[PDB]
Amino acid sequence: PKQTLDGNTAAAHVAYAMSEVATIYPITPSSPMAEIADEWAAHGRKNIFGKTLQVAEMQSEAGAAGAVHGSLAAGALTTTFTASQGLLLMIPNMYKIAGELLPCVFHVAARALSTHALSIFGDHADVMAARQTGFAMLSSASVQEVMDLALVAHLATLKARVPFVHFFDGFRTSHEVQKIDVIEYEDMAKLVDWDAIRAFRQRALNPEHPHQRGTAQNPDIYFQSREAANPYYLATPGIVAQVMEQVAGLTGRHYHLFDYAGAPDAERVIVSMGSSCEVIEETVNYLVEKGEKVGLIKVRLFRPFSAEHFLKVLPASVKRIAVLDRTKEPGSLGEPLYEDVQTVLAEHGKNILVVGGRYGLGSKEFNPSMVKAVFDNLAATTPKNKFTVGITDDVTHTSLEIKEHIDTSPKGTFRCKFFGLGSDGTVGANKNSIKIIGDHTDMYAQGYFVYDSKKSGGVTISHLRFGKQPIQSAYLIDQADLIACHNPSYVGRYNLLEGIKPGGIFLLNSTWSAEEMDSRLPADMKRTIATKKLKFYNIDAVKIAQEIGLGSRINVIMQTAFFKIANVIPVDEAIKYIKDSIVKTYGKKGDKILNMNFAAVDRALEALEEIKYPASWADAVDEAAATVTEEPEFIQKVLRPINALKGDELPVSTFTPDGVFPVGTTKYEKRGIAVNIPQWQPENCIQCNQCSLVCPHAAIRPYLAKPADLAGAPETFVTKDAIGKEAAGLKFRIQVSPLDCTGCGNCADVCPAKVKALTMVPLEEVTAVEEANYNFAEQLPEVKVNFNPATVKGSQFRQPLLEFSGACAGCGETPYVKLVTQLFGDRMIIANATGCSSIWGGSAPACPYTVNRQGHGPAWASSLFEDNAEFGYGMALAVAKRQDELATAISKALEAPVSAAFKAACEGWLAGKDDADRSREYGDRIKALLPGEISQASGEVKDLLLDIDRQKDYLTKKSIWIIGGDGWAYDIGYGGLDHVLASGANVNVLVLDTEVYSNTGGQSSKATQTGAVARFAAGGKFTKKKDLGLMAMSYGYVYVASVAMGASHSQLMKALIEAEKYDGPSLIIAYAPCINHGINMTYSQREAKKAVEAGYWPLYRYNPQLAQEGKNPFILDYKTPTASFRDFLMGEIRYTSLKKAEQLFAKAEADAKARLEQYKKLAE
Amino acid sequence: SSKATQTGAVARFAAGGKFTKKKDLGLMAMSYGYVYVASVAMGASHSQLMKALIEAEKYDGPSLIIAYAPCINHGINMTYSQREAKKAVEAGYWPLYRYNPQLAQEGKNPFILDYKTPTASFRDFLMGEIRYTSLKKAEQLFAKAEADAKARLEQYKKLAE
Ligand SMILES: Cc1ncc(C[n+]2c([C@@](C)(O)C(=O)O)sc(CCOP(=O)(O)OP(=O)(O)O)c2C)c(N)n1
Ligand code: SF4
Ligand code: SF4
Ligand code: SF4
Ligand code: SF4
Ligand SMILES: [Mg+2]
Repeated sequence: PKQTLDGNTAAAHVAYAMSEVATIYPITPSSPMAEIADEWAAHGRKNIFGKTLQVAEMQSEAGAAGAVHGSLAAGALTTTFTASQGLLLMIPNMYKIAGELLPCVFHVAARALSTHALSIFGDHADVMAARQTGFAMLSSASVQEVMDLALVAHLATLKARVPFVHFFDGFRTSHEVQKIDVIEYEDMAKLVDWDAIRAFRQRALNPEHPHQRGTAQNPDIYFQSREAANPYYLATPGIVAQVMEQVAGLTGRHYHLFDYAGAPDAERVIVSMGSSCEVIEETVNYLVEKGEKVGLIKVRLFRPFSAEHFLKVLPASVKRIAVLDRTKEPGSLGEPLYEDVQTVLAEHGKNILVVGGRYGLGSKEFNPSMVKAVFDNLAATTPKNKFTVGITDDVTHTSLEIKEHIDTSPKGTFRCKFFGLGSDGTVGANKNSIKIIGDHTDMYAQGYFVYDSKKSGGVTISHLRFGKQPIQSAYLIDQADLIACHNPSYVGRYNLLEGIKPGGIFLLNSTWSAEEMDSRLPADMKRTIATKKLKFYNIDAVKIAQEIGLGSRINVIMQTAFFKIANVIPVDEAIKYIKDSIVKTYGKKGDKILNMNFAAVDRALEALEEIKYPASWADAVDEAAATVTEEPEFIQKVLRPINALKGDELPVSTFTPDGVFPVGTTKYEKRGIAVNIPQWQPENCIQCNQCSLVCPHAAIRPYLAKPADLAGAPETFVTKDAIGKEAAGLKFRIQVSPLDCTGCGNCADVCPAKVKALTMVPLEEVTAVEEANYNFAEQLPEVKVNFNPATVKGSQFRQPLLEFSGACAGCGETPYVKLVTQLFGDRMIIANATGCSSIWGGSAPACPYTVNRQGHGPAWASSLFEDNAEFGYGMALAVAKRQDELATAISKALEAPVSAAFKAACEGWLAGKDDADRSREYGDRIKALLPGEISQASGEVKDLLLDIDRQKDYLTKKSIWIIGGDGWAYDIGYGGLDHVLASGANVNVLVLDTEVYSNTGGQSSKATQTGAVARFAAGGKFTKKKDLGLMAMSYGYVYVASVAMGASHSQLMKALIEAEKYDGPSLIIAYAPCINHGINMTYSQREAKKAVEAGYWPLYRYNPQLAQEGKNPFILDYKTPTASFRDFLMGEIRYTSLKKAEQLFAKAEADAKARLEQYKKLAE
Repeated sequence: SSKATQTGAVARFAAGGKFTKKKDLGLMAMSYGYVYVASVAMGASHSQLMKALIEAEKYDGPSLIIAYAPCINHGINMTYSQREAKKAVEAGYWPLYRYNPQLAQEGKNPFILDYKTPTASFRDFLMGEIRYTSLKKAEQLFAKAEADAKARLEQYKKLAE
């Protein structure tokens, strides 16, 4: 049958049918494969064995790989899905699985490896890192090929006994939606070699016919034993070839080990692999028809590399070959595929000039214009070798010049771009539009979706294609017949109408009339509309949704507007298909919700009005650009073009060679995405600063100023007298940053005044006023104040060093990290695990960590997902070594003829170098005496002072903070965290416990509670939550504390300060509410208060220092809960969606009572 | 050296002696409540090993058995390898317990301490193996090891009472 799927679903479809067990672990962009396999098993989909697939989630891909190995050796057909860093961790087991000749298929959504930077996007770096393990390797070039070649892999591995890696390009194919022919399970079972399966069962570990495998071997037999598998690898090419003929007879689609396309007498041929083959064949069709003698060899079976099957499809007329590798091996002579082609042609004496290049790293665009550039390089007198395509390499001059732009799209193919807002329904509607068109017409349909790094308020760009011919355009849309803008704020911000065809359609969602078009639309946009004679349509979708009662949801409205003008299908047919999908989507919502969406369709058709623009729009002239402010060179050359969606134009000379970025760059973004912003009521404010404490974006802060410093304040900068003996004679004001606020509403909810001192007002109404207000508050001079930093009020007067990050509105993680920077950020180094905290904390080119007025601030680094604890441990060793080198130079200065005041500060530092306050005090004293002491010295004594000055950045004692999520701490990095805590080093571990893998969409974890439903746990998690805090207490010398900011501000303050001062390992497990819980983020602080009050989350502190004082180390800070446990679960969707459901809710309540009663015994 | 190495023991990668105490694997595994955990030593008690092995296999769930295995790297006369395991438990150096999750479902205490009162000297057992005499600061590490071995017995007595 025909369905609209992506590569992931296409792969999981075949993997599910052919497997009994699937051990999985989430990693983008492979996790959708494991998610859908869990849902199918949850609803009882049967594989070819008549049973449901058993899905088991491990603690890491290393654990997943071992489970695959054991399951295979014991007699169960087992598969798994992974990519990128996950595939690296499976490499050790891959040698074993291949070495033991076990049938197996790994499905890989090929993704780049973390080098100078992390990239979740697609290339072959991961697959190439395992090409020597002995696995076979099969490449799929399209979503249709994923369906077919996944079947080829599963059938071939049973026959050959050689395990397979079936890989397809991450995102470019794994997330591309296409209408394909789906192969029925019943047809798969008719092709399976059942004799091969039964032989596999007989080789299983079984005590009734036992055997020994995996022995240790001496040099006398190891080499021979390793070569004994030679026949199995020699027979694999023919086995795969015969399987491809089986699939060919069933589907009609013919695959070979290497496939050729292009002129039979071609002289220039490109050898490539993966989705690039689709782009190359489309270009080859275009060039061959124009008379060029070019061709393409698609590599399907990369390993084992069959020389016979490669030469079989190479035309005898080939004189020059360009090999394209989607990877980079630095310092290597050439990339993998290039060296293979060069080798095989040498082994057979072919006089063919071979040239290799690199493309598409990290989902870099690879379009037909680049393909011609590769072909033109083969047509040159001396073809450039070791080249790159798709970048401008102005440093080493490896890039090919893209001279001209060609349009190789098949005639009759419709192309549309949709600019949407984060979670406004645009992407979901386009997926439904593809499903509508694919199911009811003969046209092929394709969809690809570009997402934003910002988690809330980001830009989404949808790329859709429909045509009478199969769609091989695995690249972004170049010339669009229709461009739709579902957010009017994008007008004048992004190049929306880029590349639109003459006479194309421009659909806009805005409240602007035809006359307001002259003043609202920019001149460059008006020129394109007029010169290209576009059909410009406008619709006020927001007005329609308000009047009907759908709020601001415009997804149904904008989809109706598309079909009305696109002329892809009859307008009357589309309306039926839209309303039919509404019944499928809103049928269970009720009669009221159903008819509202029906009215949305009807009202949208009548409201879509074509804008009749004057022809004089073609001559419009840009308006004079204002005098731009002097911004740093990085902001001007890097951050602005990247946020302007022009980062691909930046040449190689723009970037550092090691991925090092400046700090404090998010303050230049000023996204202004808030719908409402807090307005401060000075008369109701008690000056408690709790609003600044809970802000997940540091958008609201308190400001103090002497009355003289309030001179040039705007009239709206109303201040109040400062409360407290510390701030006597000063003015106070709570000021919000309107362009950086997210409109989450946490600060208004936490305000404890009798009358609310914060009220949510629309941004547009007060944006002009509050911007000048914030610009004045930010320019206020520093005020020396003696407020105790150990209190909530006093700590918020210190500058936040984490601001304006990309976390969601109301995130429960950033308030914890923001508070740490306010206490110790002056002297801390952060080792941050991969996860949400690394995405909002370190997504290029914007850095949310900033500096104070002295230029000091946290240094931030992210290594890997699994190594963060050991990463920070290594930092502690190095910092200790750097202080030791400084202490030696200071002790040498004591014997030098230096000033008596210099010797006093040196001795004071040497005695207190391991104390935070004393080392800063005497450290700053030495800094003040350094310039004068150097001037008064000469010769070797001056050199000794210059060495101290070179190391003055290590006088102040540092504070190592190891930050990461619960998935890192409870699963993949738990072994390393256990080791670093047990070592006794002076490190501080902060676990942001969201009880799921939050960044990757919300998958199951050991931090997930009993009965909670998450991805990979569709039926709910049976086993209870692992108690990480209890295991760290078992050492006795590890400080462990469980905190929750929403529950108790004072309890969080005490545990953080006690943990940092403790000269040893400290573990802070913080409850972080998240969007994956299925709750209203406006009341994110309130949800954490209900969690502790209902006995769901405990609050305790284990202080090893109390044991040395003869006291009880365990202190239970909240003993008696006052709220109902069952009522808290019903306030989050992650528990209500389960409603077998009642049995799990009862087990969760029994575990919460036993956990509280166990803490009462440890406290008594 | 390993996390299972005790305080004061000298091994490779621990030339100056191991400072941090032995990691309590059994204590962390008991934290789940549904994992059968048992500590055995054949030289110390034949009957206690028989009971823990049979209970662990019949338990329909995860079972963890930590067995003390004397080794040549300890620096002992292997003729008395079984006796060295008896002297280890008699000196309070290695505990014998059984954590049965099935007892918790019957309303009983899951933790059973199989050896409550040690009768041998802890310091004399350390001097009977080369892996501790090669350290001979040594007295400072031995004092911490004896305080840690008493604190481990006191923690198991609280779980039993
Ligand atoms: C070895 C390994 N395995 C899996 C991953 C994928 N991966 C992540 C990224 C950022 O790399 C990604 O989304 O691509 S983030 C992530 C889970 C994060 O879970 P945590 O609970 O630790 O942090 P939070 O995101 O705050 O919930 C995983 C599994 C990875 N990066 N490395
Ligand atoms: S509404 Fe949210 S983002 Fe805006 S200032 Fe308040 S807490 Fe910060
Ligand atoms: S939470 Fe309310 S009372 Fe407290 S400082 Fe903020 S605005 Fe003022
Ligand atoms: S932890 Fe949750 S709320 Fe915070 S950024 Fe990640 S997904 Fe968003
Ligand atoms: S006694 Fe010998 S075989 Fe036994 S654990 Fe020690 S080294 Fe290994
Ligand atoms: Mg998490």
